[PDB]
Amino acid sequence: KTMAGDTTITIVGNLTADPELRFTPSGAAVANFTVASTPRKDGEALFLRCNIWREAAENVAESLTRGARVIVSGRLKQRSFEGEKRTVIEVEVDEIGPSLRYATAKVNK
Amino acid sequence: MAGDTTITIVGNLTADPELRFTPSGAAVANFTVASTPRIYDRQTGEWKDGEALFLRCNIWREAAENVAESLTRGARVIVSGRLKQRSFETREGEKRTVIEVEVDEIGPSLRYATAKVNKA
Amino acid sequence: KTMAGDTTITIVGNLTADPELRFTPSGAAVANFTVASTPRKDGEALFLRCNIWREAAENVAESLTRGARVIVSGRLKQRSFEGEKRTVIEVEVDEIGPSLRYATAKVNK
Amino acid sequence: MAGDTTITIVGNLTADPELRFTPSGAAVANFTVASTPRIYDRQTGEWKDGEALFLRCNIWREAAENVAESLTRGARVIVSGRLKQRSFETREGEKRTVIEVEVDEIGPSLRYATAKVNKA
Repeated sequence: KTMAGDTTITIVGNLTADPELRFTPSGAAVANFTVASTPRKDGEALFLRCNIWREAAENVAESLTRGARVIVSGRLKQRSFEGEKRTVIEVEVDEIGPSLRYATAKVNK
Repeated sequence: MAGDTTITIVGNLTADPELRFTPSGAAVANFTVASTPRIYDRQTGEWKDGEALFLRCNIWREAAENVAESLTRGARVIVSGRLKQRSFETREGEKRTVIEVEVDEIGPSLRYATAKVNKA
Repeated sequence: KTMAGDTTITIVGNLTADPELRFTPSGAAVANFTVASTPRKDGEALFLRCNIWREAAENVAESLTRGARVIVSGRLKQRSFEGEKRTVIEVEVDEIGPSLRYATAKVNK
Repeated sequence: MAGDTTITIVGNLTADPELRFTPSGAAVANFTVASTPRIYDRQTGEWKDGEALFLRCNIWREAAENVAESLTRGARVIVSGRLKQRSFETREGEKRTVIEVEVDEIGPSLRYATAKVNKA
């Protein structure tokens, strides 16, 4: 079994940069990216750092680039960093796709 | 609006999205997302496929066209939208109500696929 | 383990009626109620039938009455009923509480 | 607004909500929800307590007063709101950003408790 009583969210916004793909010592892929979601004039931007693993990480790195409008479903995680001792909220991604609101997409596989 | 009930659903399209036009000439696409959950069996110690949930979705205008061009039967999608109840005739003098998703955003999941995004 | 890839939602609205409490042959409590959520003039009402089990069911039946503003977190389930053969969307409740938006509450236990 | 990121969190208050007033005389209450998830261990075949997530929450006006009167340290709550980023001074010339929940609705969970609702 996985987990229960975790805190899920869905964020829609734009990648701040190309996803960063790396491999662990074991050859597991991991991709990191930040989703910037701007409410609305425009409001202040929410920046959520995201992590995704394995085959989905490769698919992300192959498919998406800086500025891509994405829809991301995942679970909030806290990482403790740095100053006096601080925590930052990140997103462990369960699913991501490029939004079709202002774009079309050639889907393969 | 305020006080909308939002939902995120992940699953596979049951069929190619059906694209139609309203009297106003507005595009509208309709499709069903089949969400299969996974159940852990304690006994066997293995995950199994649970019972799919089927939600009918409506999307409008340019997004409708984008979906109808991009997505096909069986595509794995991620859908964010709002649950909306509507009632319909049925002929024998009884209204049936249905709960549908009015889609705000949809995209193909990259869990098992790649996509080439054509930002219009 | 529980489940994964289930479809969760949060609904805020008002109970249409007092919760209905019953006991199964085994003495397990079950409560059923409907949450009516009205968007906005006012929009058209969404009615979601809800189920909750065991001690939380008793707490619900003791605490809440018709018209109560509630916040309900749970998972969508489909039940097949009746006509030709139809399905209805229901909510298997994970947590519920009375909203404090227009009310206060004496909480005990 | 449109394009807000909403969240539902369930957990326990870390302390009594702190109630304060703005220069406008608007009430504001601040509190932290500690959400403990549960982890299934395959090996042992038992659930354990996972690692709590701590989200700082802000609520305003009458709801702030309602919370400050009704809820205490350790209360199990269900919170629906919007994630909001804000930045703050810190003195040594570096701004820190924090992600907080702007609360739309909160209520005490009835999982382990009863409540007597006083609809004002």
